[PDB]
Amino acid sequence: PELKSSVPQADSAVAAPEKIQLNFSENLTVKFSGAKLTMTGMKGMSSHSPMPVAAKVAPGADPKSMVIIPREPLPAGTYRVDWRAVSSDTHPITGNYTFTVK
Amino acid sequence: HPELKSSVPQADSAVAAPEKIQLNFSENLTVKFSGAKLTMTGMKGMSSHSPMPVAAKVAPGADPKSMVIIPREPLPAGTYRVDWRAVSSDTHPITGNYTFTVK
Repeated sequence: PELKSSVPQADSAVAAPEKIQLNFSENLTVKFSGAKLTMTGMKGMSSHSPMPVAAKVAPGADPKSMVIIPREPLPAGTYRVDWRAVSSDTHPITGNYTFTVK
Repeated sequence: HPELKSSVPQADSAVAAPEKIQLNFSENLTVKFSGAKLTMTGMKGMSSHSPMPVAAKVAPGADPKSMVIIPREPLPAGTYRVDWRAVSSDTHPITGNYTFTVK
């Protein structure tokens, strides 16, 4: 299980996304996978108070992907995506990346 | 920087469901920059590969060197992991984690 790509792309600066797409190299065992979203920075906020962002995860149209749908608006700021992917091998793989909302 | 001196439930202990989780540190906490999360990593009847986040709220302790985690849901018998973030006046985050079981 390896992350092939993501939308938003890592280290990118884009308009608030309607959803976050994570595309992996193998078919996901979604019941054992997951992801979380955190707002690590925002104008007017301290640099030491990261805010978790409520979100829901759903299986993608492509079985090698999953999508994160935020349950709250995404203010301009910096975000971190933490993910956990598991395939038929049943061996958890984790990773993370950051992107900015402008 | 703050160091975890003790906790209730204690690390690697088996206890009756706690009403709250108390984290005691060596230095006064800057609670606004601190925090913690609770995850149910195991439960009889559930898969071994599907950790479940447990909603909770964090409040400052009576003792300025402590903070309390109050779960927003019941805690069924099972295994739990506490992840914490503690910051003192030095303003440097220190993180750690420990596990305990509810029986």
